[PDB]
Amino acid sequence: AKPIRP
Amino acid sequence: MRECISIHVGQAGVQIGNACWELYCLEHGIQPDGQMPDSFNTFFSETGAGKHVPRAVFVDLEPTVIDEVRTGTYRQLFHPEQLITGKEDAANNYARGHYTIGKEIIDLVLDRIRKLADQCTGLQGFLVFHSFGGGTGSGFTSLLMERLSVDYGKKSKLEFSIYPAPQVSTAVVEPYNSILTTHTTLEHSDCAFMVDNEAIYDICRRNLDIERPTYTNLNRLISQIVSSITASLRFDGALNVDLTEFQTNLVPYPRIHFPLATYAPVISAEKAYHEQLSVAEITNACFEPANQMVKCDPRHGKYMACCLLYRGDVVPKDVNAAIATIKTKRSIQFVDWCPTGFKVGINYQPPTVVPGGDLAKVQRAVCMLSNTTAIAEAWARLDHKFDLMYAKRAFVHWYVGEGMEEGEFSEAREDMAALEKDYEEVGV
Amino acid sequence: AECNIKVMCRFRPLNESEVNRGDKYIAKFQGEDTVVIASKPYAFDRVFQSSTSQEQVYNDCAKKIVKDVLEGYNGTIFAYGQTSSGKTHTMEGKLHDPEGMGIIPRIVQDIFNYIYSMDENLEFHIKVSYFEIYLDKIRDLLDVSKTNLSVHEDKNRVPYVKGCTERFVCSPDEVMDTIDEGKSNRHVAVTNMNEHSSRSHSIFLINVKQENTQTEQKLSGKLYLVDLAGSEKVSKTGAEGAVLDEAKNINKSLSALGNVISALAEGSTYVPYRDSKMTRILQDSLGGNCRTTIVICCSPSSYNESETKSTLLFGQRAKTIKNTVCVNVE
Amino acid sequence: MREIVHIQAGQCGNQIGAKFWEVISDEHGIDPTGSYHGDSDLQLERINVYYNEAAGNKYVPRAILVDLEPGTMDSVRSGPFGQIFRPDNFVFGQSGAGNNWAKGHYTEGAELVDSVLDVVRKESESCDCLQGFQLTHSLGGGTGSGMGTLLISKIREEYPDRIMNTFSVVPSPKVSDTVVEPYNATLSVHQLVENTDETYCIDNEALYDICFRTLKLTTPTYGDLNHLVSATMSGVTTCLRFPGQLNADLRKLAVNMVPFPRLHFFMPGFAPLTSRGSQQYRALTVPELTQQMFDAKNMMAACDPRHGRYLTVAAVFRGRMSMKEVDEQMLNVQNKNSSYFVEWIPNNVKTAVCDIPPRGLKMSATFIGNSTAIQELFKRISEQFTAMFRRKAFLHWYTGEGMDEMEFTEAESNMNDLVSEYQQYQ
Ligand SMILES: CC(=O)O[C@H]1C(=O)[C@@]2(C)[C@H]([C@H](OC(=O)c3ccccc3)[C@]3(O)C[C@H](OC(=O)[C@H](O)[C@@H](NC(=O)c4ccccc4)c4ccccc4)C(C)=C1C3(C)C)[C@]1(OC(C)=O)CO[C@@H]1C[C@@H]2O
Ligand SMILES: Nc1nc2c(ncn2[C@@H]2O[C@H](COP(=O)(O)OP(=O)(O)OP(=O)(O)O)[C@@H](O)[C@H]2O)c(=O)[nH]1
Ligand SMILES: Nc1ncnc2c1ncn2[C@@H]1O[C@H](COP(=O)(O)OP(=O)(O)NP(=O)(O)O)[C@@H](O)[C@H]1O
Ligand SMILES: Nc1nc2c(ncn2[C@@H]2O[C@H](COP(=O)(O)OP(=O)(O)O)[C@@H](O)[C@H]2O)c(=O)[nH]1
Ligand SMILES: [Mg+2]
Ligand SMILES: [Mg+2]
Repeated sequence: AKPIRP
Repeated sequence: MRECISIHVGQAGVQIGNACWELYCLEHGIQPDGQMPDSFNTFFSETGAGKHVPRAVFVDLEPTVIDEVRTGTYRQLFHPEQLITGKEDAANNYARGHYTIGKEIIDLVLDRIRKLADQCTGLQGFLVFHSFGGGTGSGFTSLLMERLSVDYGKKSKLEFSIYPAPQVSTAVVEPYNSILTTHTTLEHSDCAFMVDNEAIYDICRRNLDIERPTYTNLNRLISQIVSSITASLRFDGALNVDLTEFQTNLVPYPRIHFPLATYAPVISAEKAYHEQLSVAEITNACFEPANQMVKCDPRHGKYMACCLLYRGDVVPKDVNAAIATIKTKRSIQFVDWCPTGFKVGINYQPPTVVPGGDLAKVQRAVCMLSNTTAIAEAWARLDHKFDLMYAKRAFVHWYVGEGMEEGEFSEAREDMAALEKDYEEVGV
Repeated sequence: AECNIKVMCRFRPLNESEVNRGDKYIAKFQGEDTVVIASKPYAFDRVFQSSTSQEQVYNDCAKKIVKDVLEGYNGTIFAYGQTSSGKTHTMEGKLHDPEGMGIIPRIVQDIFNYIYSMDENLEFHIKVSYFEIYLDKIRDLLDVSKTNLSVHEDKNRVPYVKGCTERFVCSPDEVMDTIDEGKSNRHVAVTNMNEHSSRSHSIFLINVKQENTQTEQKLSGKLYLVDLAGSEKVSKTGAEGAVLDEAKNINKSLSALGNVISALAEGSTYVPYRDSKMTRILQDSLGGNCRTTIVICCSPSSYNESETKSTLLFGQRAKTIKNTVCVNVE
Repeated sequence: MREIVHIQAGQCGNQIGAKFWEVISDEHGIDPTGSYHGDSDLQLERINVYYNEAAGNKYVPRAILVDLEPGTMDSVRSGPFGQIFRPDNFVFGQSGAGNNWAKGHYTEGAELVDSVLDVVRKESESCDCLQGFQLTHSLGGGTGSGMGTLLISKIREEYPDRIMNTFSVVPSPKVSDTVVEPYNATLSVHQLVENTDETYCIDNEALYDICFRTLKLTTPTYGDLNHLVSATMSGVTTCLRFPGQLNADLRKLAVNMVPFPRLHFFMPGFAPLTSRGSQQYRALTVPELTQQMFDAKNMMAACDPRHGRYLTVAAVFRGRMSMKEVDEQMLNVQNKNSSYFVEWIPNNVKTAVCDIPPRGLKMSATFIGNSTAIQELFKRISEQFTAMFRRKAFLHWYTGEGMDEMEFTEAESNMNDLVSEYQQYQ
């Protein structure tokens, strides 16, 4: 699990 | 000497060839074992003492029927290297015959033909026997014709096909195979004589009074026709005709090389009597639409060129009278641009009757090979069946799954449509 | 709402193998969206001429699909054509060239840029799948152990491949590395028409799952990028042996795809999706919840006129297919 | 050349295969000990198709018999024609499936499928030109449906370019022998559709009807039904063994009779079929054979062909007969029944004639029909499956062995798609 965010 | 190479492909081809070679061996007085107890070099080759090796190449992907030849009465006639068998059949698949399974015995048949060619001095042409619709007789014959065109080319190439009938048919993928093979082999064959089993069935029913015709009788009739076609080379007579003569008299334009044959008199032993069987009568009966060997009425079209090959006791005065009577008739339509569409050939050898055969001993006979525009309607109905099957795209995956593009069907349809339009144009 | 398939046509420059053998440019272009071959109109959304660059085709074809995938819809882009037509060049091309990169690198770079440009309250998970179809077998191009896989169905009856390696990504560098590893395991054979002919139907899958912290709204997105193999003819390809078997399977699968496209175009009932693995995977792409664009690449030489006409007819029939696309709200 | 590997899975498959091998051996003149005492050379000419050789002119059939219980294998061995089989070929476990598809396809069948495949592979390697595989099973059982499906899938993935013709026994409509017939049938069809080239659907109800009406048998037994199935099994592949005027292999029949990949479920038939005391009065000729073949009562599947349209028909004749007679009979049959035949396929019938009749008969034939009426059987199977699946009845036995509900839904969706496809072409 590797989320990305702005 | 003038010699021809005979090639038989597929079950129909090999059955026809067995009948043809029995007829030839009886004609030249050759026992099935190959020992005779000239005029035989055209179809037979001579060994040091006795044995005669026919110039034949029997090829089939099914080993069954070639094995029947190998074990039959004509076991010691052919050189066993000539009879070629594979492992599996073409399964009524043009793709299997041409691309996948055909390209495993094509080298062997090419080598056998080349070896036979090196042993003939005055080669005249090839007599290819095959059947449209079958997997082998539509795929393997196309590959063989392509190879023969590439290799020899200048040599003549004659075909004796079994055209699919209008109504009577056996396979379900027959229109696909027929259109594919007629698209591929239009540019290679020089004169393809077509027959259909339905017409020969009808001829047997009406003439020989046999209500149950089978493949043996049809093959015997085809053998008689081909013997009449090639008898000019073997024996002497007035106005002998060669294969180049056939091609240059029966093919007006390069893309029109699909004549239809007719034979007469086809009578039984009972009707051998009570009939004069005169030359004029035989010619008239040969021009009748019911006696044609393709299911098409010539009255719905115009004759382009017609060559007659008379046999037996025939005098040119009778031939001229018969031709004049035919010309004066109004029902027959000969095209404007062919003022003389008649070629004649007389040979002194009467037709022979195989023992245990339906045909009767007759003094004289003819083989009328005509190029009429009435063959367009057969192409029309074949194209209609193809279009009906291809609109729903039925059975296409079987052909596509063995190396054939979906666009090849459209290309073949376009070529057949072009052939139809060309026939219509030459008609007017 | 209903949206149509956006078929776009691309014509490549003549290659060396055709320019040196008596060939002539048969394609004649008029306007900006029509192509005339042998005096027969063929109207598409946009027809690209010979000199069209990669930036142009990407901006006119795939930029909308990135925003659609991020917003929550589904997308699908696949290339159909003859051997040596431009499918691999259009889709991927040279992987690292700034000017020669195809649809896939531009899509991934723009998807990451739009993610960076979004609002701060959103969170995203991106997963990448990459497989191919070979001899009616689905092989994972990221793990060679998966020799063959199976296409199953979901609860709401949408097909999907089970067991494909789902590698999470964070930056476009990992996506590019995954693409490279998948490409190196793809099957390539040398035919007469093309030196690097692809013998498998590659598929690129990216799921962009979207979650909002404030409003708890969760949106999904499934983007399919497919690079089909071309229709081949034994006369031109000269295949013998394994290459012939590959050609047989490729022709069978492409015929199945043509059958399903014709079925959708004719408004039939059965719409045979189940005749092949490729037709199964792209079922929702063609007749379901996807906005798909077909990029048909066609050879403009006189030596491939029949194949070019077949490809253009396939594209024309595909333009009339209607799709029902709705936002995936979980 | 063109050999056929024969597989018997389950009690039904084994008791049909035993009669099949007795029938074939009688046709080829092979006595039970494996010796030969025939009368014609055409028997030994193609004895390689269904037999191998051994020292001392002993012929061992290439039969591979598999089951999860040894009782039926023991019954086959102790029978009158049981010692002909190779003793190494019998592959059997000891825990039966108990009419559980999951047990026969996931847990118990997996422990035997490896040795089964080893025997199959050895037999195939010993073959010269492998033409195809032959399997007999019953879809409504545990060992049959599951193990046969698993073995079919494995052999298909091992030999992708060879025919796989399976003679399966579909559940009877009116009478259900086992309470788990719908589940097993649907789960077996879900893989038969994808992993077979031509499957022949037989249901015992039609066999009982044929025996009671045509054969006029007071007490039909399983032996008679297996005998009637063995007759059509032999007649399908008669061209592979004997010469004939027109020859058709299994792949030829598949090309002719399978228009689209998923429509390969066929209804078998046979003729002539008369009762003792009636042969002296009948007329043995081609028109009679064609009328009997195309009748609805003679079909060996519980699907009336009148409620549908034929797609493709194969007629594998046998004996001495005129080709023109056969073609005329087929043409007039197509003409008189234009409503029951499809119009976008001209010449729906196929004909093959083999010039060797079965013993004691002057003429014989076999009927293979691809009718859209076969959707009725699948429709009723799907209806029963939905009825038993809405309420989760009899489901824990299958779920306890490792299956999932999603697999059942996938199988139902596949069956419904096949039904829709068949409905479309009507
Ligand atoms: C005096 C005479 O001619 O007797 C016939 C006979 O009367 C009839 C009624 C037979 C007879 O068949 C039956 O009664 C029968 C019983 C159970 C299941 C099916 C049929 C016959 O028993 C069956 C037997 O069949 C054969 O011999 C075939 O080779 C057949 N053999 C077997 O099925 C077989 C039976 C026992 C052991 C080994 C083989 C066969 C058919 C197809 C493929 C291979 C073999 C024949 C002609 C007869 C009898 C003896 C009365 C019929 O059957 C067959 C298969 O030919 C029934 O309708 C036909 C028409 C026959 O004329
Ligand atoms: N005249 C004649 N026609 C035949 C004969 N056998 C088959 N045919 C016709 O040929 C067609 C079937 O093709 P075949 O020649 O048997 O098939 P094949 O060429 O052997 O190809 P495969 O068997 O599929 O490998 C049908 O139209 C038959 O009517 C025959 O002995 N004589
Ligand atoms: N737009 C283009 N401009 C320049 N060269 C191109 C273009 N499109 C294709 N080519 C060249 O054609 C060759 C590639 O064929 P490619 O475009 O890879 O065929 P393909 O569609 O992948 N063939 P196939 O896999 O059999 O369907 C390459 O070496 C490209 O350089
Ligand atoms: N004709 C015939 N049918 C059978 C025989 N044994 C079982 N059946 C049928 O096969 C079905 C049961 O499947 P079965 O093969 O016994 O289960 P399995 O052993 O797990 O494969 C039922 O419809 C039975 O009527 C037999 O010996 N002959
Ligand atoms: Mg054959
Ligand atoms: Mg490629």
